Amino acid sequence: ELKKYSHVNKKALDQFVNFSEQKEKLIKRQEELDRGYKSIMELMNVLEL
Amino acid sequence: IEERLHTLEEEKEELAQYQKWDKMRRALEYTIYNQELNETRAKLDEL
Amino acid sequence: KRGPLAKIWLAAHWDKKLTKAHVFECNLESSVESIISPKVKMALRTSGHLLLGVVRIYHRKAKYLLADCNEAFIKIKMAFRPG
Repeated sequence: ELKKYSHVNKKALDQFVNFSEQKEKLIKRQEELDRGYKSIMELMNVLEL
Repeated sequence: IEERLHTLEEEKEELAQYQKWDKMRRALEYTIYNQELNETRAKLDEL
Repeated sequence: KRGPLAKIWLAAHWDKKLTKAHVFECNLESSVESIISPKVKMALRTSGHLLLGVVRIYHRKAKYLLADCNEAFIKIKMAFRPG
């Protein structure tokens, strides 16, 4: 059983938890960024008018 | 990054399995060396 | 100077003192962008200036996000296989 399971990458669990939370955070940033761009385009058209 | 998290999940299950078996090895090793210690006690008393 | 939109003033005129701590969480974009449209006695000049300001702000946030993502990807590539 040892010989079969030699090359395991330790520390994976903390990696998962922390990186999943941080990925969620940045995804939220991305969605906000998209909405902001949309708002900029609309307001710019209004100004043009 | 998404692909890498997926691969991480795979490695997580692998880690769980290795951890369990490693526990098995450590327990078994300690027990058999306990038996060695028992032989130690036994043969020392025999003399 | 004084006002709840002075940051956009600074970003539209000087823009250099604006730090990553300022840009980061001082301003909620979706409210000020709404604020621009109905304010009384808004000069068109000032409107264009404020446009440049808020767009530059958005650009800075985007850059920061890209930098953070690149850093994260460099982070996750570590591993420890003791052999």
